[PDB]
Amino acid sequence: DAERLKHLIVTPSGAGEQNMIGMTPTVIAVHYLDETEQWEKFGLEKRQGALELIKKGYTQQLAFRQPSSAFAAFVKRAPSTWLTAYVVKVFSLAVNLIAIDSQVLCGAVKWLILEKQKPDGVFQEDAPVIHQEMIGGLRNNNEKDMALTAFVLISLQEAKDICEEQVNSLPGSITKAGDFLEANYMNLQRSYTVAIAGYALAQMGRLKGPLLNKFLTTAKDKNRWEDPGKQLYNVEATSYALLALLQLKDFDFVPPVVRWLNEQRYYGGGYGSTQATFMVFQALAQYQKD
Amino acid sequence: SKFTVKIKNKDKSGNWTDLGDLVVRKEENGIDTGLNAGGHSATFFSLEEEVVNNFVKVMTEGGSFKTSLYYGYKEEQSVINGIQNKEIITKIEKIDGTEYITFSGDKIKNSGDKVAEYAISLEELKKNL
Amino acid sequence: DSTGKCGPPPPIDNGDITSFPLSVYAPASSVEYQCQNLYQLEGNKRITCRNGQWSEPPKCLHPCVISREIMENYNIALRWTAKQKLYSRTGESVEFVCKRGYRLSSRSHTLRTTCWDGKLEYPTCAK
Repeated sequence: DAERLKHLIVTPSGAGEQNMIGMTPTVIAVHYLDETEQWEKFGLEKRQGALELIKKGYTQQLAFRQPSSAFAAFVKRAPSTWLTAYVVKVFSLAVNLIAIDSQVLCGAVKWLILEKQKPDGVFQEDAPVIHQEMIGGLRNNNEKDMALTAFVLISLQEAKDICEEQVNSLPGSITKAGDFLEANYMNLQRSYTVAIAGYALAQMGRLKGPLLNKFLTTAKDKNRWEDPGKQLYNVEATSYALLALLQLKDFDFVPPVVRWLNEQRYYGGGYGSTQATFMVFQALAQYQKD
Repeated sequence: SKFTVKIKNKDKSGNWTDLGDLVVRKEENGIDTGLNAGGHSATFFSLEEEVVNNFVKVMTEGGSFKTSLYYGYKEEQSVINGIQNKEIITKIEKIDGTEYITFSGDKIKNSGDKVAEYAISLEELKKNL
Repeated sequence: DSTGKCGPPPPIDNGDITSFPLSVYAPASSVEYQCQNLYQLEGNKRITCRNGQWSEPPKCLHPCVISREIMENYNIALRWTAKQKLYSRTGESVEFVCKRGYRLSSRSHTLRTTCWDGKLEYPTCAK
């Protein structure tokens, strides 16, 4: 770690989506190093330089914020539910690193609630991203409602503290989404879905009893949450699942999981890396914080 | 047998906005049409066997026919229960250089006498006959 | 009616204010409401702060969720679409058929129902 991460400090460039793909590694790189206190194995002169790229990224991304406080690849393109949820996800972590306008964040939050949440708590994507590689394991069509509702719900919960005061509707929305995940969770078949909705429910303290049993009995060899397919998806799934375990405070299950992720030698970066990169460092940072 | 044609309608501002899709089903006592507009998924209007040929003609050129029962979209009065023997009078209109089949339905509930108008592509109506 | 300042606007179920909430509102200041995706705002979308009190806020009229669980239980099915879930808005109508093999046990008109504040009258079929 740290010496490897040199490639994660990238200059954000491109449109509504491409600026985020490039912003992501720099933000989670600074976030991971900060918690892991690994600026000794890295230096101090780059911290100020890396914060400039995060400021650069935030500013550049603001050109893609629409009047509806939503985000899309271009100002004339229909807004992506996913990308808005992701912009919230990233910006929620970045509020502690750089200066994020709370209204920019809570405006996007409110938009997801008042426009893209369905009556049964489902979050729907009406303008899919152009760069499907950045969405990660969500690419799989099977159980999309469950996976997306969990993804968006996670973003609302990450933002909850900063936006609780500004968005009165926020807890009502979190519950409605939670109710959907809690209802259709036992019928889940994909390890990715059990993992992601596991973390979303754990955050609400709703991953209990049979649901909690399912989440834990889905893990292969009590260390990983995996499905046959891309390994990136399996790294991303076990990262959400680790984050869920840390929420449950199940420190008796957590060590084999952590070893498995460190064994994967995944240091982020690359095409389609966006979720795995953000998730594995968010999870491993949170693990050392606890 | 059965086919689906995309349908547009005049909103509050009078601008032609996408409504949904119209399912045209041929049965044993005429043609029953169904409207699929988001959560709305019920009969739009029904016909008798004796209107079938006249309907096809009117939907591909312009003119008028009698429907056994007419419902329309949620805006109209006819939606919940339906109005019997309603006439559908159609015209060929051009929206952004593309020719459609424009038709008036029923009045917008409580209002100052304003009927709802829908439009269905003349191309797709000819393709599925 | 007074120089009475108001507190933050009243909360509404399945909706929120189009602006960011202040703690104190001046007299004659007004906020606007927006309901969630398929919820119909019933009442005034704009509430004024007059005489140190807020106007009556609106209600978000519930849409109807038509799940395949419900349709399988009443031995019914959507007539016009292949969809297994449908989110009908308040005022939107929905037409079913008796799932192949079953006959209608409810009244004949009950095959077509309209959504009203989350309540859609499903018909019954039996065999």
